[PDB]
Amino acid sequence: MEDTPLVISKQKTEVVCGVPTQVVCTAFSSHILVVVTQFGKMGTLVSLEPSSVASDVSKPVLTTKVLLGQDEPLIHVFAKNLVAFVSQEAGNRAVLLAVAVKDKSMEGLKALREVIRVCQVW
Amino acid sequence: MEDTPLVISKQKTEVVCGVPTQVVCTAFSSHILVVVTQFGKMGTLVSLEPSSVASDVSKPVLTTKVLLGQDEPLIHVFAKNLVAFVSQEAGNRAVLLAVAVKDKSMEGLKALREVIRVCQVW
Repeated sequence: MEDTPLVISKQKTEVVCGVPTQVVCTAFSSHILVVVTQFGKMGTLVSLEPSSVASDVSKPVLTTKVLLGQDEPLIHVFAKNLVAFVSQEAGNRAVLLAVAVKDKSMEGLKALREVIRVCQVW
Repeated sequence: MEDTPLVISKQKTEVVCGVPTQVVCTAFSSHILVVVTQFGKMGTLVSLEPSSVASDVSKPVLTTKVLLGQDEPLIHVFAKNLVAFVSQEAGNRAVLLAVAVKDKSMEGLKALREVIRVCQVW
């Protein structure tokens, strides 16, 4: 059992755009799981995965797929802008995002990235 | 607002059939998220929810969908056996299971269920 890897998680609750929001980040070997929940809802699940290999002069293209919940164009844009930096800083691991945020704005998204940053596990 | 949880989560690490296993259970308004991880992997993502044709078996038969990972028959039977009781007890909430178990066994399955019990959030 020597060298079993630890599954690492960190959470914070913060008021974001006036609304109480809990963020949890959990690091697996292939994925970072990012959970952003308002009003106790699990929300929509979005898979974000690199679809090209990184180089010295390029970041991987990220493809998004809604796995559960409301599949709307805005959620793909929102997920990508929310957690692209997580994938890129975590060795180009994929991200599994559970996001329950009713009122999406660039304001809330930038505030949420800061909370994610506080909950870094990569 | 304090830095305190909005949703309840319980976790436990246990050696199961010789393999250190991390279990985390989190309760959402309409879902229970259960993570069962060995060897640092996120594993297969499986949604489980009470069938709509499923009437008066006091436990509905469950509909299972692999959302991420290998979609093959055995992981569906494993998921049902592992967490049917979660859904039944949780107010028939849906279950989203992330499961990475290297060697499935009757012994292992039963022991895993006891760890999930220790993480009861419903």
